[PDB]
Parts: sequence; C-alpha cells; structure tokens
Amino acid sequence: TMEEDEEVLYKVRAKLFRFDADAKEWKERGTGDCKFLKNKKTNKVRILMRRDKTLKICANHIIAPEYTLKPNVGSDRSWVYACTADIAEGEAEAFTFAIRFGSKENADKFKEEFEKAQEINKK
Amino acid sequence: GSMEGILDFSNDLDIALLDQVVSTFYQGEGVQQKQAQEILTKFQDNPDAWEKVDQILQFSTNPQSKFIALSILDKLITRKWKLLPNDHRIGIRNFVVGMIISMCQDDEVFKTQKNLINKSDLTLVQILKQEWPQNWPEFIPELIGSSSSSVNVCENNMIVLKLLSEEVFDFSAEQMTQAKALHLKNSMSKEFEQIFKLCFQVLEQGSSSSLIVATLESLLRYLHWIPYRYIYETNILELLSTKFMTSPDTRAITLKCLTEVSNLKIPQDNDLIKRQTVLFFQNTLQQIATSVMPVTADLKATYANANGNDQSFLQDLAMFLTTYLARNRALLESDESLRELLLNAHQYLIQLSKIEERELFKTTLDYWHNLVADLFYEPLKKHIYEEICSQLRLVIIENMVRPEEIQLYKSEREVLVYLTHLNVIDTEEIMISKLARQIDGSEWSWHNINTLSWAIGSISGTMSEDTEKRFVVTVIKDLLGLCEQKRGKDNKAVVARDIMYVVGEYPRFLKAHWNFLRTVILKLFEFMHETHEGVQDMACDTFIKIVQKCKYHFVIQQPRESEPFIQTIIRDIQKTTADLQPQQVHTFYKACGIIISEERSVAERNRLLSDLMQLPNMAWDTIVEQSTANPTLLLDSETVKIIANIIKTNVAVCTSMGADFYPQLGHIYYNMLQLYRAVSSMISTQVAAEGLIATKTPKVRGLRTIKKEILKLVETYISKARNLDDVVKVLVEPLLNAVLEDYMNNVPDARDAEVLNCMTTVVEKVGHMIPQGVILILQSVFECTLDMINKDFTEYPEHRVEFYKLLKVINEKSFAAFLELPPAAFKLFVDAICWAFKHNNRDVEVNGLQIALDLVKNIERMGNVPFANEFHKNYFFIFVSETFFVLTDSDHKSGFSKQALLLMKLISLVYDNKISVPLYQEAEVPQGTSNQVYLSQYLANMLSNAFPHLTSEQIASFLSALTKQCKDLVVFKGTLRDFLVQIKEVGGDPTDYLFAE
Amino acid sequence: QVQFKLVLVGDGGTGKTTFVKRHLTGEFEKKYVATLGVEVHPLVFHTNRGPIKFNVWDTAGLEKFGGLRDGYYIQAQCAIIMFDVTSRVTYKNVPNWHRDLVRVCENIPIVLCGNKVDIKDRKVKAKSIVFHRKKNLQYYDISAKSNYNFEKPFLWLARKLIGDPNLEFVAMPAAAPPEVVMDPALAAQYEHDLEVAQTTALPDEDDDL
Ligand SMILES: Cc1ccc(C)c(N2CCN(c3ccc(C(=O)O)cc3NC(=O)c3ccc(Cl)cc3)CC2)c1
Ligand SMILES: Nc1nc2c(ncn2[C@@H]2O[C@H](COP(=O)(O)OP(=O)(O)OP(=O)(O)O)[C@@H](O)[C@H]2O)c(=O)[nH]1
Ligand SMILES: [Br-]
Ligand SMILES: [Cl-]
Ligand SMILES: [Mg+2]
Ligand code: NA
Repeated sequence: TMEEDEEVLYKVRAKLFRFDADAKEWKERGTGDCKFLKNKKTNKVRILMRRDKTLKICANHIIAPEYTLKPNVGSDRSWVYACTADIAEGEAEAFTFAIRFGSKENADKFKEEFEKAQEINKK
Repeated sequence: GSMEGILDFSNDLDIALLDQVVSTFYQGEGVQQKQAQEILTKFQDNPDAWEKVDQILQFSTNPQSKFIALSILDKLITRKWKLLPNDHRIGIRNFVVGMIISMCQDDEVFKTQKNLINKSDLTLVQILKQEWPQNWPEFIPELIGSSSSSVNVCENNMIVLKLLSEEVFDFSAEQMTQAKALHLKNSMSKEFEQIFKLCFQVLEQGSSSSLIVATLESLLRYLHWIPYRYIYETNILELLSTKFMTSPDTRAITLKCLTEVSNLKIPQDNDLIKRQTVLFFQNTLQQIATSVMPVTADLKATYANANGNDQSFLQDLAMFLTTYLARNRALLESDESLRELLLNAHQYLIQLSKIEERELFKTTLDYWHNLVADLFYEPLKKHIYEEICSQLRLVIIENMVRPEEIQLYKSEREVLVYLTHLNVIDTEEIMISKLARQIDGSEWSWHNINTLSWAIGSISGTMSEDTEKRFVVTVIKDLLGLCEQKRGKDNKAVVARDIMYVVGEYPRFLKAHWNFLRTVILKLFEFMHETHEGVQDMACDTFIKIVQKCKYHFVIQQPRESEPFIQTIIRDIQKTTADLQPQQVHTFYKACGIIISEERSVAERNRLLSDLMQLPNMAWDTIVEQSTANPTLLLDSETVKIIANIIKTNVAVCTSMGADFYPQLGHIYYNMLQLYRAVSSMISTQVAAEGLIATKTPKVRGLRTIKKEILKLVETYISKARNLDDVVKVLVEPLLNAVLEDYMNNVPDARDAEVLNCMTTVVEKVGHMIPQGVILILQSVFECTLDMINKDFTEYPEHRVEFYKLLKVINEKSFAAFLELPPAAFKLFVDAICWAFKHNNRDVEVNGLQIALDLVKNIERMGNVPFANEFHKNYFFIFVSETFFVLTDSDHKSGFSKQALLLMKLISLVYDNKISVPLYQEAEVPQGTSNQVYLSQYLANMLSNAFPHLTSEQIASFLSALTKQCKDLVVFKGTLRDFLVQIKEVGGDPTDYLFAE
Repeated sequence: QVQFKLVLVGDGGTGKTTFVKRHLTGEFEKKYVATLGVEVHPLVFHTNRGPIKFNVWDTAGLEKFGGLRDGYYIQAQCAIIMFDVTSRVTYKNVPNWHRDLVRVCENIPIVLCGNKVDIKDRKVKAKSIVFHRKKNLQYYDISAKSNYNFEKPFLWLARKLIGDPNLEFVAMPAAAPPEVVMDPALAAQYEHDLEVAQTTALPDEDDDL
C-alpha cells in the first residue's frame, strides 16, 4: 500500500470534487477516508484519500504551505483550494479541488488540522 | 483515412480493406478503434450494403467481417425481404444454406468458427420465418435427411431447430403478428412427429457428446410447448433420468430438461403417469447420490470452492428439487417405500440452503415457505417432516436479515413463524442455546448477536402469552448478563441496541406488565443522553415503535401512579431531549403526538397538545416578537435554523395527530403566513443583489427550507382534516394570499414546486367548496409553470411532476375552472396534456394520458352544448393524432396500455354517434357524410403519410379491425401490437387484422 | 497484462454509461447522453492476486443508436445486463438482451444489475426479479448514484474469470507525492481559475457527504 512508513495525524470522511474548465462544473473524484499522513523519515505531511470499496486513490499530494482553503458559495461545510502536484491518477497534475464533509464542525476541524500540517511542512 | 474507402460504394468493395477495418475495430485501441467502429456502423447502415454480402462471405478471410455481413443480411430479411423477386429470395436462401453445409463439412472450421456458424443458423431461421412452410415445404424432411450424412451437420441441425423453436414459441409474442405466430406454431406442431423421431434416435444412438448436448439443448426448448405424450409414452424419461445424469457433459442440460418435464401439463387421475413421475425423480436422485455427491455432502464448502461448473450445477439442482417437490411431493407422502426418497430430496434442499449465496437462498426459501404453509394447514403431514423442520429452524435463525431488507425479512419471518407454530419447544431450545453460545464466547460476534436478535424478534405473537412471558424474560435476562460481561462501549452498545430491538418487538409482554414498560421507557430516556454512535437513533426509533403499539398505556392513569405517564414524559421533555440532534427531537415529539391522539376527550387532548408544544411555542413567540420588531434578525443563520426546527416539530406532531392538530395550527397560522411573506422578501432581495447563484447559498437554502416546511405543515394538516368547513373558512383564503402571487412573481429558479404539491392537496380535499380559489390557483401557476417545463424534457423535474398532478386533480374536482379559461388558455391546456404524452418520465406520461381520458369524460358529461361541440371540432383530431404518434414512434412503450385506452375511447365516441356536429369543415366531403366515414378517411390518410411503405389494403384492414374492436380493450390492444409489428417491415399480410382466437 | 472483454447491455437510460464512468473517474454524470453504438474504456482493479483489466464495451440500448448490435458481443469473456428498478419495461427486455448475448457468447459469467435502487418509488419489486435463477446469472441491486453494491458486479466477475473465490480488491500502492515548486508566471492564471470554481456551487448540497 506504501503507508507503513507514515503516522495518521487526522482521519475524516469526505467527498472530493475537481473543477473542469471545459464544462463550468464540479465532478466528484471520490468519497471515503481523507487522511493526513506524516512520513516518519522526512516529517512531510500529505493528504491521501481512498474511494469506498475499490480503495482507489482519489487524492495524493503534499499539504503545501502556499495552499489556501477558500469557501465555496454553495456550502458551509466545504473548502476549495488549487493543488499544483496531485499524483492520484499517476502523473503530477494541477487541480482545483473542493472537499465536502458531513458537518460544518468537520470542515472547521479539517481546516485547523490542514494549517497544523502546513506548519509541520514549513520546518 | 484509408479505412473510409469501404463507405465509397461507387467503387467495388476492397474486401482486404474491410478485413483491416474489422481487425482495427476488434483488435485495435483508443482513437483507431473508435474510427473503425464509426466506419463499420455507416457501412452496415447503408441500405445497399446487403448487395455486398454474397461478395464478403465468398472472398473475406476474416470471420468477424462475415459476422457483420450476416447482420446486414438479417436487417434485409427481417425488414425488406418481400420487395425481392422470388428468384433473388431463393438465391439468398441457397447461398446461406451452402455456407452452413460447407462450414459443417470442414472439421477445422466447424470446431473453431462456432460464432459464425451460429450466426449463419440464426440468419437461416430469419429466412424460415419469412418463407416456411408456404414457400419451402421440404425444409424439415431435407434437414432430417441431411442429418444422417454427417455428425457435424446433424449437430448443427439441432442448433437450427432450437433457434427455430425459440423464435416461434419463446420470442414470437413481441416480434410477430398474432396471425403469423399462430401460422408458424401450427406449422412446427404439424411437423414435430418427424423432428422428435430424429431427436429420440440421436439420444438412443449416442456416442458424440457434443451432438448429444446440442440435441438435449433443443429438447429443453421443445419442452416449453410439446404435449406430455412425447415424454411419458416414449423411453425418453428413463434416458434423461438414468444415462444422461451419469455423464457430466450432459448432466447440466438434462437437469434443466427434467425441471421443464416437471412443469408439463399432465393428466391428474392416471396411476401409471403418477408412477412414471415418481420413477424419473427416484432415478435422478439415485444418479446424484452415486455419481455426484451423497445426501451428507457439505454443499456450502463445494459451492464456496467453485471448481468447474459446480455452482451452476448446485443452482440447477435447487431449481429441479424445488420445482418437482412443489408440484409432486404428495406423490411421495403416502407410500412408505417412497419415504426415504422424499426425505433424501428434502435433505439435499437443507444442504443447498446452507450455501452462502443470497439468490440461491431466496430460491430455496420460496420452496420452504410453500412447504411449511402446507404443514400448517394440511392434516397428518407435519410428522413426516419433523427432522427436516428442525434443521430448517437452525438454517433460518442463522440467516435472518435485518427488517430493513423488507422482502427477504418478510419471507424469513413467515417461514420461522410457521416453524414456531409447528414446534415451539424446538424453536425456543435453538434460540436459547444460540444465546448460550453468545454468552460463553464460542459463536460471539456483532453479526451473530444481531442475527439472533432479529430472529428472536421475528416470532413475536406465535407463542401463547404464558410461554411468551417466560421466553421473553429468559432472553432479556441473558442479554443483560451478556451486556455486563462485555468490555468497551463498542460491544456494550451492540448488546444495548439488541435489547432495545427485542423489547420493541414484544408489545404484548409490555402491555400486560406496566412496571416493566415504565422501566423500559425510562431506560430509553437514559440512552437518549449516550453520544456513542447509533444509540440515540435506536433509543428514539424504539421509543416511537413501543408508543405505536402500547400508546393506550401512556394515556390512562396506571394504578399506583399520580398521573398518566404522558404528563410525566411532557414535564421532563426539555431534560430528556437536551442531547438529541434536531431530527431525533422531531421523532420524540411525533411519538408524544401518537399518545395524545389516544385521548378522545377534546378538552384534555387540547391541554396535552398545548403542554407538548410549550417549548416550540415559546421559542416561536419570542422569535415572532423580535422578527416583527426587526426584519434584519431573520438574516442570522442561527435564527433560520431555530425557525425551521420549530416548523419541523409542528410537522412531526401534525403527522401523528392529523385532524386533532388543528388548535396548535390555529395558534401559529397567521404569524406563520406572515413569516412565509417576510422570508419570500429576503429571498427576492438576495437574488436581486447576488444573482441566481444566491439560490445555492446556505442563507437562501435555509430561508427556502422555512417556506417548504410551512407548505409541508399546511399540506399535512389539510390532507388529514375532518372539519373541511374550517379549512375553507379559516385556512384557504390566507394560504392562497400568502403563496400564489409570491410563486407567480418570482423568477423560475426561486419558485418552490412544493407550492404546486400543497395546492394539489387543497384541490383534492376542498376543491368542490372553493371554485373561485381553484380559478385563482390556475391563474397563478398555470402559464408561468408551463413556460418553465415546455422547452425540453429535463429542466425543473419537480415542477414538471407536481404541475401535471395539479392539472389532474383540478380536471377531476373543479373542471369548471377550465370552462372559465379564455380560448387561448384552454388551447395551452390541450398543448400541455399532449406535451405530457411525449414525456419519458413515467410519472408525467401517465398523468398526461389520465388527464386526456378524464377531460374527454368531462366533455362527454356536458352533453350536446356549444362548448362540447367546439371542443370536438377544435381538438378531437389533435388527441387522435397525438395518441397515434406516441403509440407508433417506439420511444413511449411504457404508456402503451393507457395510449390504447385513450384511443379506444376516441374511436368509440365516433362509432356510437356520441359527437353531435360534423368533424369535417364545410365543402371538404359530401355534406351528408357520417363522422364514422370521415374518421376512416382521416386515419387512412394520416397513417399513409406517416407510414408510406404500407399498402392501402394494410391500412384499411387495420382501421376496419380497430373500429370493430373499440369495445374490447384486450383485442384492440392486440390489433395495435399487430400494427406495430407490420410498420417495421414491408409487405405485411392485411388478413392478419382478422385474427380471432 | 491480464485483460478480459466485458460487454455491458440493457435498455436506454438504465445507467450503463453512468455506472462505467463512476468506475473510470469517480464522477456521477446526471445528464443522459445516449451512447452511439459502443464506447470502449479500459478499467483496472488491484486485487490480492495482482491487477485485473476489463476491456469494457459499453453498448447503446436505444434501437436507433444500436450500431453493430450483437457484433459488439464477439469474444466477450463476461457481461453485465442492466435494467432500471424504476422502469418495468427495462426488466421485461432483460430476456431479449440475454437472448442476443448468449447466442454469441455461450459460456460466460454474466451479472444482472437492477440499477437506481436509491429512488424512493421502485417499480420492479424484489419478488418479481427471478429471471437470473434458471439462467445462472448473478444478480445485484445497485445504484451508480448512491454507490450501493457498485463494486459487486466487477468483484464477482473477477472471481469467476481468475477462478479464485477469495479474490479481494486491495489498496493500490500510494507513492510519496512530489514537492510544491510553484511558478510566479502562472500566479495570476491560478487566481482566475480558482475565482470561477469558488463561485460555481458544488452539486447535491443535501447529500450526507
Ligand atoms: C442495558 C439495557 C438496554 C436496554 C434496555 C431496554 C434495558 N432494560 C433495563 C430494564 N430491564 C430490566 C431490568 C431488570 C429486570 C429484573 O428482572 O429485575 C428486568 C428488566 N426487564 C425485563 O425483564 C423485561 C423483559 C422483557 C421486556 Cl419486553 C421488558 C422488560 C430490561 C430493559 C437494559
Ligand atoms: N437516480 C439515479 N439515476 C441514475 C443512476 N444511474 C444512472 N442514472 C441516470 O440515468 C440516466 C441515463 O444514464 P446512462 O448511463 O446515460 O444510461 P445508458 O444505459 O448508458 O443509456 P444508453 O447509452 O442509451 O443505453 C442519467 O440521467 C443518469 O444520471 C442511479 O443509480 N440513480
Ligand atoms: Br423461477
Ligand atoms: Cl392495549
Ligand atoms: Mg450509455
Ligand atoms: Na465483531
């Protein structure tokens, strides 16, 4: 699986979307456990998200210090952020992601943990 | 690209180019594969492509190319065959027969090209459907003759006969006229004696297993229609049940044959036939026990290991045993020499019932349901099956599913209830011993304690009250001990849930024992403070389930109590519900509403309803003060959630109290309709400032939720109201004032389809008493909603559905509202009905056809007056042609029955002379001419333009049959389906429309 | 690589393309764009016995867009027949799809799938669905929209095609993702695309997730 070298800092159930330019619409990429994984060699924290049942990777990227969690106009329980290098589908791509949670609390806890992971990645 | 060259027909066909395109399609990838695909599609769809088929079959070396060529031929044979001169039909027939015989004579091709041979055979069968036997009387004799010349040809001839039998008997209902299907069935029936002789010879003469399998495959098809004597008066039953069960190549197909033998129509009063029915079963089970597996075999393990075809074989055995025993077990029950056979067959079913395979379990469970229902009612049978029933009790208890899986739980419960009636002591011993295995830890697991709890719950009501009392006490005691034993709230919560589940399924025990019932409710109140996931949900679900069954016990003063327990529940409601999520609080208030509805003294019921609604009413009063003082306070997202949850609490109590809820609705009604208006202002205001995107914001979805819950509250009350005079005098005028203009004057994206749903309930319940109200509803919602939904089939799906539900009830209850429409608006009503017909959304289509039917009936009721005569002149032919459009275009098959009914009603109006004026305009036909004669002419002309490949004879015969059959819906429907077959081909026989059973 | 041709057949609008797309990209397509003939897509699952690839031939259900019809079934190693539990006609046509399919593919594992079980008003009730029994088809209730049993058809087929009853889907390996860099030249560009995405509403804001 390539997850044995990492500690789990935060786990929360979420749905992930990617923005398509072509069609002006959000597209689901997956639903499942979103995990913050701290590499025990580098102390680098990534997001790793797997789909329910298939366990296929829908998000795999460093929680970059330069990323900013923005509100979506339609939701009080989602964040949108640009990601420069996601390797879920294999080859490093830029995406505009949105991640939605079960509740406003889970969204706010996610943001708190994501800033904590940004501070760990700055060192 | 180079491939597009095959599409240029001005040049001769480059076969080698076709073979490359076909290879690129089947064997290529991505972009190249997609282009070949588009090219092959256009080649195949070229109406002259069939001319190239003979060339491709002779000179192509790509089997896939020839397969595609035979599809092109099939499209010609099934659609345009009768255009061809007789010499060309015999040409095509001869090259297809020649290619089949040629491929069968070459051993290598016969072995490796099975795809192309089977496709060729299917192509031949399409020719037989056109030509045989009227233009090919010797087909069957020649096929039989050609069969003795070669094992390969004989085997392939069995494939042709199987496909012919499928096409004529299994798949004809849909694809052929009644007259053509009867002709082909009688033709096959007349020549069957010869076909059977050949099949029986092959089966006796044996040797080639591939030939034997193909012969049994054709027999399986023959068994759908042939008379019983071909099976019972020949040696074939012995061969199927002995020889063909021993070899594994033939065993799969033979078991399927013997299952269809078990379904033959057979004389009931004949002892020889009975003995033959017994003997073939005896033989089959003996061959199973000696060649495959004994009665003791672990089929659960075999099926799980899934070696070779074992899974298919075990499925087919379950199908054979269940089919045979459901019909024939009474043949085995009286004769003591047949007892071992009857119980062996059932022991195999017990073993099949342990297999971990949902769909197989369901198949066996339907048989067990049949059996244990028979043992419940049939005298002297239960004692035969005692040991079978004992094993089945364990199988059903170990497989019980949650009641959420409604069909499977229902079936399992019914079997377990019958088995409990047959031996209650055995059922109890198994359940108590399975419980002991949870406590000692040997079978302990969350799934196992849940399964056992569902099983214990399923049999509530089957024991005597005394036996039930001792059993229920023993089970709760054991689960309490089990709960205390376990460590970690994960395990404790699972057992607590199961205690809650069981107690909720035993209301008779609770009703007899007030102290216990009180303790249970107080314990559920304790669990409403546990945040461990699932516990609060289950405490609330269990509370309302116990209240539904035991409510009377909450509303009376129990001896040794100061007050009815409902007063105690209401007093403490703030404290009880403090840690629940909003939807759990709403279930709690719904449950209290069920109890309060038991109180039939008006004054005491109203006082309870008042006390129950105290906390929401005080939150409401404080919000109305602030909200009326300052409209800005409503912008706060926290205030919007409080308001929605008050309204939702009112909806929940009104759901359970219905008519009794009126005094509470009276307390809030006028301020609630002022809040609806204020919230509407804020949504309008926000869409103006922020654009359509505002409708997606949490703030606006929060405000819309208040509007939707208000409409839901009013809809809920009015749907259950008893005093309709107060609905009309107090509720309706203010409701229409608050909602109708607000709906009409909002942009489409801000209109709530719930307004339409609420208005539907208002017209349903009191439409007759508010004729001016119905007019106002139509003026407000009709043109603006129609303009939202008449651009495409997809936009505003909720508005679409609720719109045709509203027109349907207005057309039933207040048809006068449509008489008060100006002509232009009545025209938009007809347009809207016809628009509904063309929908694929089945909710809309079905309402569309019903409104049209009810509208015609409303017009017929008016008798002979200007409005009815003008309706027919303006709209009769619009409804006739619109109904024919959706019948014939093949995109509206779901509505066939209601299209037929509407068309029959329209044809019947003219055939009876129930229309008073000429349907034709002056100087268009001789002035004396009856509407019957003009309807004939208009339809013949309309069908001729829409279907120009039909003859005048076909169309006139169809219309003749149709008008004669317009009082007989099932026969009329048959005539319509005959027409739908004939429009798909050229040269349909016009005498088909004379078909009489 | 280890690959199997899978044909997906059934009436128009039953969810064939939507189900496949959900498996390829994770997305739920709400719009109905009728398939023209066939759409071919490779689909890979990671199992405890290594990767399995399905060459998925997603065929047209509408007669008018049927293209090559049974020509799509040649050399299929497995199949899914799809109907819509909200549409009775789609279950009535299951024996027609099964007939056309087995005449070309005589000995293949086939799953029968009743899609759209997420919809409240179900028209094809559990008790009516028995066609699979005598034809030895696996049957699953599915929803491409809720993902109810959405892995089950492929898990069953993979167990049949590999001949391992205990085959499981497993977590695909997850490589360490690369470092951020980021470009001052694309800075203004990122702001633009983020602006449009923030102001377009996420779909289905009433769902549990
Ligand atoms: C841990 C837990 C979870 C859920 C519930 C409903 C409970 N209960 C605790 C209160 N209960 C009893 C406690 C003690 C005693 C006693 O024998 O002294 C008896 C009961 N209840 C019963 O025996 C009983 C038995 C059957 C029924 Cl339908 C209702 C109550 C049974 C119900 C306990
Ligand atoms: N409610 C619901 N709708 C679904 C589900 N799966 C698909 N749909 C919808 O069904 C419609 C038709 O889906 P398609 O996948 O295009 O249907 P298809 O069977 O591929 O159609 P053809 O290519 O014409 O044969 C779309 O609007 C889908 O969003 C489901 O599980 N639930
Ligand atoms: Br059946
Ligand atoms: Cl009672
Ligand atoms: Mg499609
Ligand atoms: Na467990």
